[PDB]
Amino acid sequence: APTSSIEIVLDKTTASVGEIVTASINIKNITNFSGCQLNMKYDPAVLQPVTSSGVAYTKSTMPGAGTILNSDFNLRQVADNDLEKGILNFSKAYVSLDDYRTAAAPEQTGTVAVVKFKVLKEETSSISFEDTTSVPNAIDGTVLFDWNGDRIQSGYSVIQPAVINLDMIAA
Ligand SMILES: [N+]
Ligand SMILES: [N+]
Ligand SMILES: [N+]
Ligand SMILES: [N+]
Ligand SMILES: [N+]
Ligand SMILES: [N+]
Ligand SMILES: [N+]
Ligand SMILES: [N+]
Repeated sequence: APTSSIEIVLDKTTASVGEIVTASINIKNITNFSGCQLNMKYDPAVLQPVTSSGVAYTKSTMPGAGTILNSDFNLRQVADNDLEKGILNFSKAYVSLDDYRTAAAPEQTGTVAVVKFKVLKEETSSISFEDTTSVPNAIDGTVLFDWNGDRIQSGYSVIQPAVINLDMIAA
Protein backbone atom coordinates (compact mmCIF):
# COMPACT_ATOMS: atom_id res chain seq x y z
CA ALA A 1 0.00 0.00 0.00
CA PRO A 2 1.14 3.64 -0.48
CA THR A 3 2.95 5.16 2.54
CA SER A 4 0.56 8.16 2.64
CA SER A 5 -3.08 8.06 1.54
CA ILE A 6 -6.73 8.95 1.85
CA GLU A 7 -9.31 6.19 1.17
CA ILE A 8 -13.08 5.75 1.44
CA VAL A 9 -13.33 2.38 3.18
CA LEU A 10 -16.64 0.49 3.21
CA ASP A 11 -17.63 -1.95 5.95
CA LYS A 12 -19.38 -4.16 3.37
CA THR A 13 -18.63 -5.60 -0.08
CA THR A 14 -22.22 -6.55 -0.89
CA ALA A 15 -25.57 -5.13 0.28
CA SER A 16 -29.26 -5.82 -0.18
CA VAL A 17 -32.00 -3.18 -0.39
CA GLY A 18 -32.63 -1.78 3.10
CA GLU A 19 -29.18 -2.42 4.64
CA ILE A 20 -26.82 0.25 5.92
CA VAL A 21 -23.38 0.67 4.39
CA THR A 22 -20.82 2.61 6.43
CA ALA A 23 -18.13 4.63 4.62
CA SER A 24 -15.07 5.47 6.70
CA ILE A 25 -12.81 8.22 5.36
CA ASN A 26 -9.35 7.00 6.40
CA ILE A 27 -6.05 8.82 6.14
CA LYS A 28 -2.63 7.27 6.58
CA ASN A 29 0.68 8.99 7.36
CA ILE A 30 -0.38 12.54 6.45
CA THR A 31 2.45 14.62 7.86
CA ASN A 32 1.29 17.09 10.55
CA PHE A 33 -2.35 16.70 9.40
CA SER A 34 -4.71 19.28 10.92
CA GLY A 35 -7.89 19.12 8.78
CA CYS A 36 -9.47 18.65 5.36
CA GLN A 37 -12.07 19.74 2.85
CA LEU A 38 -13.53 16.84 0.88
CA ASN A 39 -15.91 16.68 -2.08
CA MET A 40 -17.58 13.24 -2.18
CA LYS A 41 -19.82 11.91 -4.96
CA TYR A 42 -22.34 9.06 -4.64
CA ASP A 43 -25.37 8.00 -6.68
CA PRO A 44 -28.50 9.38 -4.87
CA ALA A 45 -30.72 6.86 -6.69
CA VAL A 46 -28.77 4.02 -5.05
CA LEU A 47 -27.61 5.41 -1.66
CA GLN A 48 -29.12 7.82 0.89
CA PRO A 49 -26.89 9.40 3.58
CA VAL A 50 -28.27 9.34 7.13
CA THR A 51 -26.88 10.45 10.51
CA SER A 52 -26.00 7.97 13.26
CA SER A 53 -29.60 8.43 14.53
CA GLY A 54 -31.07 7.77 11.06
CA VAL A 55 -31.92 11.34 10.05
CA ALA A 56 -31.61 12.16 6.32
CA TYR A 57 -28.77 14.64 5.60
CA THR A 58 -29.68 18.23 4.77
CA LYS A 59 -27.45 20.86 3.11
CA SER A 60 -25.56 21.64 6.36
CA THR A 61 -25.22 18.08 7.73
CA MET A 62 -21.66 17.01 8.70
CA PRO A 63 -20.56 13.35 8.46
CA GLY A 64 -20.31 11.38 11.71
CA ALA A 65 -17.25 11.35 13.99
CA GLY A 66 -14.39 8.98 13.23
CA THR A 67 -11.30 8.26 15.34
CA ILE A 68 -9.36 11.52 14.76
CA LEU A 69 -10.37 15.22 14.46
CA ASN A 70 -12.41 14.68 17.66
CA SER A 71 -10.20 16.77 19.95
CA ASP A 72 -11.10 20.20 21.30
CA PHE A 73 -8.62 22.35 19.36
CA ASN A 74 -11.67 24.40 18.34
CA LEU A 75 -12.83 22.22 15.45
CA ARG A 76 -14.35 24.12 12.50
CA GLN A 77 -17.04 22.12 10.69
CA VAL A 78 -18.89 23.43 7.63
CA ALA A 79 -20.93 21.33 5.18
CA ASP A 80 -22.56 22.39 1.89
CA ASN A 81 -24.18 19.22 0.52
CA ASP A 82 -26.25 18.67 -2.58
CA LEU A 83 -28.53 15.74 -1.87
CA GLU A 84 -30.25 15.90 -5.27
CA LYS A 85 -26.97 15.38 -7.11
CA GLY A 86 -25.40 13.15 -4.45
CA ILE A 87 -22.58 15.44 -3.35
CA LEU A 88 -21.26 15.71 0.19
CA ASN A 89 -18.99 18.68 0.60
CA PHE A 90 -17.51 19.29 4.02
CA SER A 91 -14.66 21.07 5.77
CA LYS A 92 -13.35 19.78 9.11
CA ALA A 93 -10.21 21.28 10.68
CA TYR A 94 -8.65 22.37 13.98
CA VAL A 95 -8.54 26.17 14.39
CA SER A 96 -6.42 26.29 17.56
CA LEU A 97 -3.28 25.41 15.63
CA ASP A 98 -0.82 26.87 18.16
CA ASP A 99 -2.24 24.56 20.86
CA TYR A 100 -2.36 21.70 18.31
CA ARG A 101 1.34 22.09 17.36
CA THR A 102 2.22 22.41 21.09
CA ALA A 103 0.55 19.05 21.86
CA ALA A 104 3.20 17.62 19.44
CA ALA A 105 1.16 14.49 18.61
CA PRO A 106 -0.26 15.13 15.12
CA GLU A 107 -3.14 12.88 14.00
CA GLN A 108 -1.47 11.65 10.82
CA THR A 109 -3.47 8.40 10.59
CA GLY A 110 -7.11 7.48 11.30
CA THR A 111 -10.76 7.91 10.34
CA VAL A 112 -11.58 11.61 9.84
CA ALA A 113 -15.33 11.15 9.14
CA VAL A 114 -17.94 8.41 8.79
CA VAL A 115 -20.92 8.46 6.41
CA LYS A 116 -23.76 5.98 6.80
CA PHE A 117 -25.82 5.16 3.70
CA LYS A 118 -29.21 3.43 3.30
CA VAL A 119 -29.01 1.08 0.30
CA LEU A 120 -31.96 1.96 -1.99
CA LYS A 121 -31.10 -0.45 -4.83
CA GLU A 122 -29.09 -3.64 -5.05
CA GLU A 123 -26.73 -2.80 -7.87
CA THR A 124 -23.09 -1.81 -8.42
CA SER A 125 -22.52 1.73 -7.11
CA SER A 126 -19.41 3.78 -6.39
CA ILE A 127 -18.40 6.49 -3.91
CA SER A 128 -15.44 8.73 -4.80
CA PHE A 129 -13.96 12.13 -4.15
CA GLU A 130 -14.20 14.37 -7.22
CA ASP A 131 -12.96 17.81 -8.24
CA THR A 132 -15.40 20.74 -8.03
CA THR A 133 -14.95 24.28 -9.40
CA SER A 134 -15.86 25.54 -5.90
CA VAL A 135 -12.63 23.95 -4.57
CA PRO A 136 -10.00 24.65 -7.29
CA ASN A 137 -6.81 23.30 -5.65
CA ALA A 138 -8.29 19.90 -4.80
CA ILE A 139 -6.31 16.76 -5.57
CA ASP A 140 -8.95 14.35 -6.89
CA GLY A 141 -11.56 16.19 -4.78
CA THR A 142 -9.35 16.29 -1.66
CA VAL A 143 -7.71 19.13 0.23
CA LEU A 144 -5.54 18.18 3.22
CA PHE A 145 -3.98 20.81 5.53
CA ASP A 146 -0.96 20.63 7.81
CA TRP A 147 -0.79 22.17 11.29
CA ASN A 148 0.55 25.47 9.98
CA GLY A 149 -2.66 25.75 7.94
CA ASP A 150 -0.83 24.99 4.69
CA ARG A 151 -2.26 22.81 1.92
CA ILE A 152 -0.46 19.46 1.47
CA GLN A 153 0.06 19.58 -2.30
CA SER A 154 1.59 16.16 -3.04
CA GLY A 155 2.85 12.87 -1.66
CA TYR A 156 -0.40 11.09 -0.83
CA SER A 157 -2.47 8.64 -2.83
CA VAL A 158 -6.22 9.18 -3.27
CA ILE A 159 -7.28 5.53 -3.17
CA GLN A 160 -10.49 5.01 -5.22
CA PRO A 161 -13.15 4.04 -6.01
CA ALA A 162 -15.14 2.58 -3.11
CA VAL A 163 -17.70 0.21 -4.65
CA ILE A 164 -20.67 -1.67 -3.20
CA ASN A 165 -21.94 -4.77 -5.06
CA LEU A 166 -19.00 -4.76 -7.53
CA ASP A 167 -19.87 -8.38 -8.34
CA MET A 168 -22.97 -7.05 -10.14
CA ILE A 169 -21.03 -4.71 -12.46
CA ALA A 170 -22.83 -3.69 -15.69
CA ALA A 171 -19.65 -2.72 -17.58
N1 LIG B 1 -16.72 -2.64 -0.51
N1 LIG C 1 -24.05 13.08 10.56
N1 LIG D 1 -9.75 11.01 18.77
N1 LIG E 1 -9.13 13.51 18.04
N1 LIG F 1 -9.09 25.61 21.52
N1 LIG G 1 -11.87 24.95 21.86
N1 LIG H 1 -7.71 4.19 10.60
N1 LIG I 1 -6.04 4.79 8.28
